[PDB]
Amino acid sequence: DAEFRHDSGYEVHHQKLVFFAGDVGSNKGAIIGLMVG
Amino acid sequence: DAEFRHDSGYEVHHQKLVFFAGDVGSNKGAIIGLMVG
Amino acid sequence: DAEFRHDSGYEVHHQKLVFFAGDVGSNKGAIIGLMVG
Amino acid sequence: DAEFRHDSGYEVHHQKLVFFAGDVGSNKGAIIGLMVG
Amino acid sequence: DAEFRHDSGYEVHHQKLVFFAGDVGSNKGAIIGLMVG
Amino acid sequence: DAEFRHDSGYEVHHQKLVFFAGDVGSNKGAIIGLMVG
Repeated sequence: DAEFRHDSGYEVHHQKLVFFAGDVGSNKGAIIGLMVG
Repeated sequence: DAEFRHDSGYEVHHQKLVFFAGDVGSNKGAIIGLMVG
Repeated sequence: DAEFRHDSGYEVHHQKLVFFAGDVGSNKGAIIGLMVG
Repeated sequence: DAEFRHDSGYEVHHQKLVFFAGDVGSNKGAIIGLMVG
Repeated sequence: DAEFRHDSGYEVHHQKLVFFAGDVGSNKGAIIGLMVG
Repeated sequence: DAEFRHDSGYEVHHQKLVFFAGDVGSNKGAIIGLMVG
């Protein structure tokens, strides 16, 4: 009687003034904050 | 009697002044904040 | 008597002044904040 | 005289017998191949 | 006279018998190949 | 006269019998190949 189990568990985030936040994987692009000429 | 289980679990986010937020996977593009000429 | 279960769980988001927010997968485009000439 | 340019470029994919393929932002779910009881 | 440029460039993929392939941002889930009871 | 440039460059991939392939940001889950009871 093979039992299995998993739990990705409890998280919590409190953020403020955050230009970017999260997970990406691949970026061939340009996550620019501000350009000027 | 093979039992299984999973739980992606409890989360919470409190954000403010956040130009971008979340998950992407792939970006071949251009996540620009501001361009000027 | 094989039991299974899943729960994608409880979330909550409170946001303000957020140019973009959410999940994308693929971007071949251009998520521009502001262009000027 | 401000020139810009971008090119997400040229790609090619040849696949076979591929249970899943592509880009995902977030998965709180269960991309299972096969369950049995 | 401010010039800019970008090029995410030229790619090629040839695959076969690939249970999963691509880019992921976040997985709170379960990308299982095969479960049995 | 401020010039800039970028080039994410030229790539090539030739694969076969590859259970998983690509880029991941976060995994709180379970990228299992095969479970048995």
